[PDB]
Amino acid sequence: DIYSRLLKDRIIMLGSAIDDNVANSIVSQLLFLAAEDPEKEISLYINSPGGSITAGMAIYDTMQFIKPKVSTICIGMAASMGAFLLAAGEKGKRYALPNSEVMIHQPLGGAQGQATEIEIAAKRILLLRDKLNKVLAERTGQPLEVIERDTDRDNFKSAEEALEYGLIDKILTH
Amino acid sequence: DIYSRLLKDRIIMLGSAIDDNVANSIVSQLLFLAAEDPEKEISLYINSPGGSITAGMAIYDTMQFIKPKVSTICIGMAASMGAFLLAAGEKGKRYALPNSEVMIHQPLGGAQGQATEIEIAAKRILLLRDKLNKVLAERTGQPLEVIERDTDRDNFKSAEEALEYGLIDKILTH
Amino acid sequence: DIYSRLLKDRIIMLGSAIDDNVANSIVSQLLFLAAEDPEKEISLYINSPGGSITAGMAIYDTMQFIKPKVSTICIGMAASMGAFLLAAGEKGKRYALPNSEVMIHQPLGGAQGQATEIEIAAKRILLLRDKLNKVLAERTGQPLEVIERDTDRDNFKSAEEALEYGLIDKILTH
Amino acid sequence: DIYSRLLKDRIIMLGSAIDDNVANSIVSQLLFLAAEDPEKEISLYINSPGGSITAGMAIYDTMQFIKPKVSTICIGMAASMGAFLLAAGEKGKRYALPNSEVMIHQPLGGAQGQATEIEIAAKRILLLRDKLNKVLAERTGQPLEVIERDTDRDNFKSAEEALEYGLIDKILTH
Amino acid sequence: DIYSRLLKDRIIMLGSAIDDNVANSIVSQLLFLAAEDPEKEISLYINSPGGSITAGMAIYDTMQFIKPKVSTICIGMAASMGAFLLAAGEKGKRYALPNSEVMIHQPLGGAQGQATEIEIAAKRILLLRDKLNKVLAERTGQPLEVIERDTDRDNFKSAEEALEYGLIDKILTH
Amino acid sequence: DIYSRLLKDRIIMLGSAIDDNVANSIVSQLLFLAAEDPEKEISLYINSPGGSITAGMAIYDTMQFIKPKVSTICIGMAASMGAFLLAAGEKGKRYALPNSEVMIHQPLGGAQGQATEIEIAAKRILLLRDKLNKVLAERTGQPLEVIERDTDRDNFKSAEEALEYGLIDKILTH
Amino acid sequence: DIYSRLLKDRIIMLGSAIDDNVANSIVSQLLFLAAEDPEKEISLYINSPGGSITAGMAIYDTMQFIKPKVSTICIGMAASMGAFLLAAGEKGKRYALPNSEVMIHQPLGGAQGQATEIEIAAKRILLLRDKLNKVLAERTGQPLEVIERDTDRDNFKSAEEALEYGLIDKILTH
Amino acid sequence: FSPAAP
Amino acid sequence: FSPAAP
Amino acid sequence: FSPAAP
Amino acid sequence: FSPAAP
Amino acid sequence: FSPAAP
Amino acid sequence: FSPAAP
Amino acid sequence: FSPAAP
Repeated sequence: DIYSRLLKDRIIMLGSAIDDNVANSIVSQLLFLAAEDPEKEISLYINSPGGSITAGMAIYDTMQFIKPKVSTICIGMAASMGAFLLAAGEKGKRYALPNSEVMIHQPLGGAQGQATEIEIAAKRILLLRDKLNKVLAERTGQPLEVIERDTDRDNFKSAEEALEYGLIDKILTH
Repeated sequence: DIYSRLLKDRIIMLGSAIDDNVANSIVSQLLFLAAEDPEKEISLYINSPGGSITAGMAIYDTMQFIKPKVSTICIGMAASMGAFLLAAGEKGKRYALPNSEVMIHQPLGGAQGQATEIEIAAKRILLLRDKLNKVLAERTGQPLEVIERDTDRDNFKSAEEALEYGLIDKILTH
Repeated sequence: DIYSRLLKDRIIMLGSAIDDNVANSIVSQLLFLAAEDPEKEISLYINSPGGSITAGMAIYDTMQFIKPKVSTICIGMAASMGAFLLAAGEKGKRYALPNSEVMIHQPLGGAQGQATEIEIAAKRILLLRDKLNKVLAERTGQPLEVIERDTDRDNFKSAEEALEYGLIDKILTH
Repeated sequence: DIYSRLLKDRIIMLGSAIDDNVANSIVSQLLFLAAEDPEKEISLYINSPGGSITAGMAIYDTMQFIKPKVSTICIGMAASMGAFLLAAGEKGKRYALPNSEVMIHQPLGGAQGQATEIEIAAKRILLLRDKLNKVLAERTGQPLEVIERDTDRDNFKSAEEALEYGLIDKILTH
Repeated sequence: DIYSRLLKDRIIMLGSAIDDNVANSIVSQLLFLAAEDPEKEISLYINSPGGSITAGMAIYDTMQFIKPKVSTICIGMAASMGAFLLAAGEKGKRYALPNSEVMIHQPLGGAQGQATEIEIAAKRILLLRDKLNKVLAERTGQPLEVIERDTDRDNFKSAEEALEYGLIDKILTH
Repeated sequence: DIYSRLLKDRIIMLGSAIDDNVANSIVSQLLFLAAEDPEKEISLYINSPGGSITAGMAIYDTMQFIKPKVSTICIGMAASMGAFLLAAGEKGKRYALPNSEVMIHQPLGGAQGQATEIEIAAKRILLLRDKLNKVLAERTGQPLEVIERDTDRDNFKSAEEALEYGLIDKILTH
Repeated sequence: DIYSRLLKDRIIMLGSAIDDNVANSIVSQLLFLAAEDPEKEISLYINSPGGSITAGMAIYDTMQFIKPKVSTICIGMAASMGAFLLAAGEKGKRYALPNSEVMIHQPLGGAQGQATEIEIAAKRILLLRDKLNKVLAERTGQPLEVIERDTDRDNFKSAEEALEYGLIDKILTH
Repeated sequence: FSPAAP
Repeated sequence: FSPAAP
Repeated sequence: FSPAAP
Repeated sequence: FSPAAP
Repeated sequence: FSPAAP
Repeated sequence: FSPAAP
Repeated sequence: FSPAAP
């Protein structure tokens, strides 16, 4: 397989929408690689439109838990939770290709039923948005009020813009 | 396979909704690992939205039957029966990653037919609820009527709240 | 597979609805194990909502034919024909996990067409009901009249009640 | 596979509806075993709802053509062409498990179009019916007109009734 | 594989409707076996309801091209192009099982569009029927006008009628 | 499998409608065989209803680019782009089975939207037809006017007619 | 596999619609070959209708990053982003078969929701169109004003026209 | 299923 | 199916 | 699930 | 399909 | 996930 | 497709 | 994608 060879070089490929299965797979690879060599850095390549928040957080928490430093590379597009993980890479090791895109916005969801039930779902998604924004603020260095207004609607950034915002540290060239 | 690699380390992955197939698989892994060595601990990683109550109970009962102590870790989300199994891990060995979520609620089901038939279905789901709630009560330290009141509607908890409630014992920082 | 490993230990897995495919698989395994060693007992683990009456009787008849005594273990749920197979286990060798569930009721079916056709379907399903109830009374030690009244509608029982009723011999614990 | 394991013991499994695929496969096994040892008897296990008449006849003609005597065993249910094949087993070597069921009826089909086309289809199915019934007559000892009368409607028989009728030679009791 | 073992014995199985994929497979097998040994006879077993005329002709032409004589055996049913192929076997080497069925008729097809488009399809299918009937006339020894009248509508024949008609040379029995 | 065998003998099977997938597969095979041995000719067997024009042209250009001469064989049916490829075989090495067919006609396409958009599409398909017609004229020896008039509608030809037209060079008899 | 055999020769196949999966696969192969030998050139064969802009840029950015010069070859069709990638091949190493087609136009997209959301989408796609046009002008030598004009609507070009335009450097004839 | 098939 | 196909 | 099934 | 393709 | 599961 | 890609 | 991820 073309990916088994990549894994052998400590490269994990997050190249699809994030769901539990994808998350569980990524988490497993992170633990495996960290077990193989807790000192050697790991690289998480990202070309994802994002996905589930809980699955994404599962990946985020594993990246922070393991001893190896996880660098991130934006390939093509890192949107929503994908952009969240890109920004979660070891500071100084967050990369993007010259023409890749990074997009951030707010959590999406739904709720149907009694007022009380809609209330519960609402309180949850608002809590998730606050949690994700607080982390984005911490990771980019931007104030929370800035992250808040900037994620109101789909916010598409170029590699340069992403860098100047604090989502990435460097742009790969040659 | 990565999961086969983790099974060698006595790590079982419950990363999907719980149905009979998933249950029978996990039950098998537990009996298998318990055969390989009834002394060494077993770790059940959980990122699940829950699922069938009977399938979940099959897993619970096996965990209780085998000699090895079963530690549990909430990765991403442990909801409903997934949250039940998280709370069923060995006392002191129930963990959760920093941004994991845990949700508990009541059983869900249905019934259509004669009054008599609806009654049979009603009595059964209410009994299952009492059965699950009594176990949660014992596991968390909360009395039965608190468990009942607190699961009336979807109850989402952060890792911190899950700890405070008694669903887990420790939060894994890094 | 994980089940191939269980087969080595003479453990047969009945963890799904019972149809001809499953029944034939179970029949083969039973013949295989009886062939491998007609002396050692065989374990049939059951977690099933039941299924086809004929498919069920095929398993039942095979269990009766082979020399090896067949123990049965209810994990999760043993309903309808699954409950029938559970109760058909070697007398004294019928088990159930603590939170297992067992359900018995009458056969289900359909009939569409001319009066003569409906009558044919009715006579058959009634004969099956009697045939199954007769065996259930023998296996549980319950008088036929009780089996008939108790299976009128879906009758769910806890491991405790199943033991009191005579459907199982012992409840596993530690 | 478990079935390949049964084949090594000269046991062929007919455990599904009969269509050209199943027929072609069984015909192949019969020819194979006949080549392996034209002296050794062959056992055809039957648990099927029947199916295609032409597919069924392909199996029938192959059983008759080969040197090995083919024993037939009714497991669960042998209906329609499945019963026809059960009754086609070597005389004296046709068996049934204690609670097996055997059902015989008439051919089923359809015709659409011009009176001429409907006539052609009608003539064919009635001819197929006589062809099958004459064989059943020969195999059971019942005259053609009795087979005809008795298969007018779905005719379900227990193991005992099937023996009395001449469809099987012995019941595998105990 | 069972069929791979049959091909070893130079037996090719046409056990389904004839489409381009089936034709291309049989054509290849015929060329392969002809390569293995241009002297060794080849057997084509037929249980098919027919299908595409061009796909059937591709098999026919391959049979005529190769040196090895190709005998044909009708198992179950050889209808339409399946019957055409059966009758195309080496003279004297065309067989049928006792209860096999053979059916001949005219080509089936469609034509949609403008008058001129329908005329194109019509002229084509009429030419195919002429081409097919002329060959059948040669294979069976029946005058062309008999083949034309006899194929006007679905004409089903028993093994005995097919022998009498000249479609096969001998019926196998035991 | 059977085709792997064929490929080893430098035989490429074009046996399905032509789409980019099929086209890329055949291009690969031509390039492979050409690399394997640039002197040994290659055989392209054709039984296809045709397909995409650009995919057909990819195959065509590869046949011409490579050093090995490519023989073409029409089996069953070579229609549209399939006929185009058949005719593109090395001169003197274009064959057909006695009963195969060859059909030529004009490009098929669609167009929806604004007048100028329909015009863009119209011009392209007309240019495509001219390009294919010019190659056919060159390949068959027929004047362009003849090809244009003859491809106005579905034009079905027998092997003999295709030979006398200049689409093939020889008929494979026996 | 056949494509694996070509990869060894440092040939990568882009023969389908460009999506994230295809892009990530192509990106992988590029990084792999670059590792194998950063000096030896790489060949990218293209037969694609195009697809995702972000998926295409990921491929494009990877082609620029690696040391091995990547040559491109249009076979059949290189439309939209496929054509973009063709033109991005190493100057002097961009090819096309005699009858291949190359099409360039403007980005395709969608916008739904509130006026403000449609504005977000519109702004993004217009920026993309300008980003792509700017590179197309650089690769072809054509002034930006001409690219903008020539891509307003589907612009299909022959190999000869692609050459004169500057999209490729040579046509592979013999 | 023996005695006697096998 | 022999004697005689094979 | 032993003691005693196996 | 030889003589002569192969 | 060790220290301490494993 | 050599000469010259490979 | 090295220098420097790997």
